[PDB]
Amino acid sequence: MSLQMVTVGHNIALIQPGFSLMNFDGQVFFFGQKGWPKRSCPTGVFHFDIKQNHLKLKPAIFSKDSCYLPPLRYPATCSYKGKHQYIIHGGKTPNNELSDKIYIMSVACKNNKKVTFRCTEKDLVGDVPEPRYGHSIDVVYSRGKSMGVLFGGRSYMPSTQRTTEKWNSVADCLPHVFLIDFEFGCATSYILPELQDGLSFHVSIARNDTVYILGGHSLASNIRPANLYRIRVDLPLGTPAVNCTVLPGGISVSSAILTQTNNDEFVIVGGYQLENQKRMVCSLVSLGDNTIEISEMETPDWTSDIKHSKIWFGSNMGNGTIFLGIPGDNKQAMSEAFYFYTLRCS
Amino acid sequence: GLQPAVCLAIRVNTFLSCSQYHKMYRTVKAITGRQIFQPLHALRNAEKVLLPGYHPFEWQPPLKNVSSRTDVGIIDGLSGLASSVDEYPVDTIAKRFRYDSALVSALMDMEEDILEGMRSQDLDDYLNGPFTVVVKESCDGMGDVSEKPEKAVRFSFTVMRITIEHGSQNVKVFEEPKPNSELCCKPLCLMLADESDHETLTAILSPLIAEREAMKSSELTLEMGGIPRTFKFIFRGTGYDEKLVREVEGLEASGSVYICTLCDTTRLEASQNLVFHSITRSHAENLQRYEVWRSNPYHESVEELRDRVKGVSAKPFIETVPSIDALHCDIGNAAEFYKIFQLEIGEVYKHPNASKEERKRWQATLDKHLRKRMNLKPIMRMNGNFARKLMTQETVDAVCELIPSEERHEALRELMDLYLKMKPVWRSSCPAKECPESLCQYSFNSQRFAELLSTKFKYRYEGKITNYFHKTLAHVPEIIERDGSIGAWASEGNESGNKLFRRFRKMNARQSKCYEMEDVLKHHWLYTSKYLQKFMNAHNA
DNA sequence: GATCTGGCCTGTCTTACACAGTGATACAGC
DNA sequence: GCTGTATCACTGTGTAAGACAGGCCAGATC
Ligand SMILES: [Ca+2]
Ligand SMILES: [Ca+2]
Ligand SMILES: [Zn+2]
Repeated sequence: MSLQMVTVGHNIALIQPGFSLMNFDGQVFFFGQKGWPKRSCPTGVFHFDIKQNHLKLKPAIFSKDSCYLPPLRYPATCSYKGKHQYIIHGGKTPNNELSDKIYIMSVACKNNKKVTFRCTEKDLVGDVPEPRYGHSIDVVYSRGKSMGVLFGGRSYMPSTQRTTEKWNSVADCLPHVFLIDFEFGCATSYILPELQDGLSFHVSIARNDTVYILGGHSLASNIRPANLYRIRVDLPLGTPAVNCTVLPGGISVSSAILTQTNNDEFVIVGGYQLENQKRMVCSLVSLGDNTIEISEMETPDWTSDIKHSKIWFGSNMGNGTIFLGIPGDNKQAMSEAFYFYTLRCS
Repeated sequence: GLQPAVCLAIRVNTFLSCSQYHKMYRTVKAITGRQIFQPLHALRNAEKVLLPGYHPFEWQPPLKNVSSRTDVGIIDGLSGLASSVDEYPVDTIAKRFRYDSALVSALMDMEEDILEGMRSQDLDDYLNGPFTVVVKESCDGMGDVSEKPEKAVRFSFTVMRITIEHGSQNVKVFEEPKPNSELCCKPLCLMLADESDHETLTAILSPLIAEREAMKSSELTLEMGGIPRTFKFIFRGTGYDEKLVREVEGLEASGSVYICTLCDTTRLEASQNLVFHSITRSHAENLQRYEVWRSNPYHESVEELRDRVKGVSAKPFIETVPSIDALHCDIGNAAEFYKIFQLEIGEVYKHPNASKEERKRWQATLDKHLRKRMNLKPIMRMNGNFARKLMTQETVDAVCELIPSEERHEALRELMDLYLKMKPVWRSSCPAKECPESLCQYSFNSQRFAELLSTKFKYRYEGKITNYFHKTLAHVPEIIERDGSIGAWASEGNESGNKLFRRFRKMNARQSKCYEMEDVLKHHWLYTSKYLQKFMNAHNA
């Protein structure tokens, strides 16, 4: 319950809602700038550090071998901590295409705290999904082995119903589950019976053999249900197997923000209860080996603009630290583009 | 009594209200007994013929990804983009037609003109040949349009040349008399957004690009004067300033080391090799070169990668023709030699590294002196009137009388007559016939300018040079060989249309910020028809 | 303790951005 | 003498972002 107001560097303009914050080695990096990459910072990914509530988005460079990647605007990221690296997939490019590539994002070198990145375009082979955004992907383990489980968000209309008065219309993707191996990048889809509706902007937790999915919006029904889903996954040497279970007692919040404040104990912060009612409360989800549950924290205090703005956005910095953004009222003394806040929960 | 069409051309073409016209009508009808102006609802039913969305038409083949209906009106510009609190925030309002349904009314309003062209060019009026229609597209941000800022972009097109392939050759069935004027570029979409807010700009302009790529391999059959006729199209998007071609074709920003949107050169190299280039930047080469940026197949570092990809860093999404603007070229040249007048007041070839106070004095004495000689108005942003007025021999001979030394007199007079010798062959709308001899002398006419810059002006033009001067020297004898005309392929109409937006905005609106962008589009469509402009030459015909 | 580079800041240089439109008057035909 | 155009003298500032080059400087390095 520790709110703190932040000031900005010289270029606030590289912010946009739906960014991506990557935590490598305590260092924080920013990816998903507004617009195409400028000439002063050609990779469009930044050493994002903050000293005394003042942040310095310094540019980060790439390796000899990397493949420069476009700034996605709602991708799916996960933490392959097996060296330490991240996996980026999906999102929405600046030209509002939907990508469907795999981006392996790792540290190439770091000399005198000057980082050097390497990302590689891992391509998907086999039962690929459609390109989509608002989806989520977790890494998972079983029996000395590991996989990537991907649950869908929303996407465009298919290539036959694309009429140019609904050319930017969107629908929920199919409730499938996509199992991905990254040793060859092979993709296997799976139809699963307990999942019926398309879901978007949801929360995915990977407790090391089982992924729990809470929240998210169903667009085709235009509600945000309070259903969480526990998915058990296991791979033998032959064909792997999945399982779904419905555990009652969830919360009806779309696009919340997650971080890990304790081991086997995660924490979600304020999103959207309804289309007019944002989620003001904030929760500590106490996980478990088999049984998990969700409790409230002691309601962190906000300020006037946060209790006054219609929207917010942000992500986590990785080390128990939430970054939030606010539009700010335009009918004022030429007010700034966005205001910024940090939440700390100790 | 009157037609509904003549009084429609009245109420549009002199900007009366929805209610002042009722006053004029009721006073005329009360005084002179007989009604002379048609009433309101009888005017409104006569609007619907001239709007898009009235006539049957079909395509061969039926168009991929396009709805096949013929009864579309004004459609919402978001193309059904969801604007929900859960996803990305948008706040722009945009309105548009489709692209086929606009071209239908654009061809059917000039029906009498193409029929009379068929008469005057000695052909069958009962002909149904495969016409080719050349359409020029234009787009510009026209921002700071508020009232007691906010920006706005119109994307617009122009029917320019209708040509049949009769027998063994082609004939110009219809040609536009004044290409780059404000009343013959028709509004197609308009939005309230920044011209560099790249997300929302792409999100609105991508449907029209989809429809444009759709109708590049089909035919339109349309009942044109009794019998049906068939049209195929050729699009050239040309109406772009340097910023928009530099942006949406996906180059670096305008201050790049790589300058030309047509060839590939650097300013530390362009200042020595002046005229040996060509056009070496397509749209497809640009797209695949973005792809070879994104893959990095050789694994080289960033500074020589950008050497190899020649400064592409983005995915282009609008096919343009690589071609100069005519207006902004002249404005850039004008402001350049105005600044070189300001510099040559100081005579800084004698003493370099002058102070940043005496330059303001050089500006002040330039403005006061040229207000004394030729009465130029002291302004900052060079408009079109200032651009036309600065490039006279009288002003350069006046400041020649101001400057002390003798070699600067020849150095400025000879340069001014060389530049004015170069000017109209791009300034003209058909310079292939209007001044067709200096058009052939242009090579010597340009390289003399180049050599006297590199020799007698090498104090400044040994290192950096600016952008538009490279375009003037390097390209336009090849642009006349490719496309022919120059000034017809400009955005002067689109650049002039912006005042009409403001006048329509504060004289015809319903104050809802959603119908407000309907009715300005409807009125701007009703303006630029040639069916109504034919009535406003009745006192000339 | 010398001696280095990249970090930041100026600091110029490039493209865009509002002049068109109104009463009065004056000439050219008619 | 009448009318239809053609001038005519008025009006309004310096921004807004963004690329590229040196100058400096300041802690890192040998
Ligand atoms: Ca422009
Ligand atoms: Ca303009
Ligand atoms: Zn060139």
